[PDB]
Amino acid sequence: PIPEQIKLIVDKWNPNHPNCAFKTYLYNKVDEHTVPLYGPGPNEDPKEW
Amino acid sequence: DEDGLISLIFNKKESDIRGQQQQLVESLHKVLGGHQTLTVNVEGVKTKADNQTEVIIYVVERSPNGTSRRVGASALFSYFEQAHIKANMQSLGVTGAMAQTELSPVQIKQLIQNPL
Amino acid sequence: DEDGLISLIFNKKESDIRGQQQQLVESLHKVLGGHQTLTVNVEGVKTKADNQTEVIIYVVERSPNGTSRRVGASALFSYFEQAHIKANMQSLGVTGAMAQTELSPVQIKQLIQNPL
Repeated sequence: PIPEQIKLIVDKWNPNHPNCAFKTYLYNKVDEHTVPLYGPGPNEDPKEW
Repeated sequence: DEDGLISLIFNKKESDIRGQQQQLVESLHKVLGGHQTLTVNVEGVKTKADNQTEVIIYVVERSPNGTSRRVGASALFSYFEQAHIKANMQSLGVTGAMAQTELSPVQIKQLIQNPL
Repeated sequence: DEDGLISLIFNKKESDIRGQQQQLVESLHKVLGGHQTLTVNVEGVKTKADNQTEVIIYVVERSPNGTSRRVGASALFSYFEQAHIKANMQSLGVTGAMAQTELSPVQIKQLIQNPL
């Protein structure tokens, strides 16, 4: 179980988002009717969104 | 969007911008390709800080039939943000740019889905 | 209303509708403007008489941010009842249409005050 923890730690400290462990969301204000836009991108879990 | 206004921030003092405005406008014309069908116009110049100046421009394009109109702001911004063009702009002292058009949600969604 | 269902009556036999469903769906997509942000879906097909078939559809619209949702039934019905669109629909064999949303009294009052 050694080369798993290592890979998981290498995964934690990373912007690739494999359970980044630095996952916090900040709410940016946007007036309507632009709400329909945004619209995440590459590695966004709809769950988190 | 039809008003075609792009705001540019320059890392230059206002007096320097105004003092060489002819040259600045022609350099922007060159960045656009320099053809006689495009004309850069200055809408306004405003000091923002000791060595920061905002210059608002638009570009008039002429058609083969002699008709003229402003380049849409989104279209002009899209050109200026292209990596090669942005670099040329930075060489003129531009450190930022903004369009006034408030994009629709569908436009924003498209930009996020295809950031390049 | 969020389910976006529009019932269409066609003056065609059920076997003919099903036999050319790909073509029928694309023609409806064309009536809507044909953009890739709209997709016509068939919810059901039911015979009503020898040469009458009901086809229930909805339309999925995609936003610039990749999000999708159904076009509201009232909005879709409003489009299809516009005189130019209705005529195009009639050319496909459509002889009637219905939305399932039960309008509020205030909505009904508005439609009567402004029938166009």
